[PDB]
Amino acid sequence: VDPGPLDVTALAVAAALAAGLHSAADDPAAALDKCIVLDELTEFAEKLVVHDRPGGIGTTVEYVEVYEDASGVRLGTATGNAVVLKMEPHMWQFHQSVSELADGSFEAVGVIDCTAMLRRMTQVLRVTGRSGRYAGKSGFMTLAISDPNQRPPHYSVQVVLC
Amino acid sequence: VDPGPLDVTALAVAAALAAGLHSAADDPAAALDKCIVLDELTEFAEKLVVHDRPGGIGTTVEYVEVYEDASGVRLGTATGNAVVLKMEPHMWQFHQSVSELADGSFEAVGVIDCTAMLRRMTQVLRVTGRSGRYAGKSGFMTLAISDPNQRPPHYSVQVVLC
Repeated sequence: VDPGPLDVTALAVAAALAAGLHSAADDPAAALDKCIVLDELTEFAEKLVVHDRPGGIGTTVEYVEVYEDASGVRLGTATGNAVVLKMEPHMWQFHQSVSELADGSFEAVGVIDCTAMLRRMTQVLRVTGRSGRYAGKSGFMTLAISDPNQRPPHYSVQVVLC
Repeated sequence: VDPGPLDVTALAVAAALAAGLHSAADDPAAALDKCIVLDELTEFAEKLVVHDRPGGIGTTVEYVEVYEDASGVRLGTATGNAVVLKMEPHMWQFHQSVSELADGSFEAVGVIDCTAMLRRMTQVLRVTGRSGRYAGKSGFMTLAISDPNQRPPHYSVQVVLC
């Protein structure tokens, strides 16, 4: 049960590569300054609405999550749905959210393995800018459970868009 | 060291969701019939050109992979690159590939924890059609390693495209 995290630079390069810049793998440093980086965020459920389904598969969750920086001051919210695709022996979900910050907003899509996140694996979603500073940009977001014993769960988050 | 897996129906729903309808969330049979499904695929390298960089980070890989069915007959090839992002404690890579079958072609992009794949975890990429029947469709593909000790590795693969 070993964490395997991903740092911002690494995530920034992947965002830059997926974006189209092959300059990225060569020059790690050059990626970041061009890219939009959000580090040291925590995300947690402010409100969850579960629509269960027999045995879990199809179960839908509408959520509103809050982004806190390193002081515990809100930076934005994420709003969206999660659908349960599998239960056993790993729980899997589909996620789609729109995150609104001061600067603007972006969208997040992905397929998360919850079970793996609880064994401290980092998970990834695709990010796409929607408005403001983020418009036209695209990226990735990493999700990591700080401590699996704590409920409600809290997540460490990074987002890079290029 | 425990999986992990994600079945094809569950995958088709994720594909259908991201693609479009929320009908997919509930009624899965609908997704499956509407969408394109490649199952029972085995993938391995026909050739690998590694361009190392000191310490691993930025090690670029160029590859031609081959898709076999359950009869060990080729269905297509995947031609791509991989860029190492992090080595420790987990190895991560960015992958981007064009895959060519008879029917058409599609692209695949994502960020794989290689290490977790050796704990027999399923990894997921985002897929997009490019040619032929696949054109204009979208989805996901999964990867898992059959035997972590087996060398070179063989990956079990599914692709669903909606």
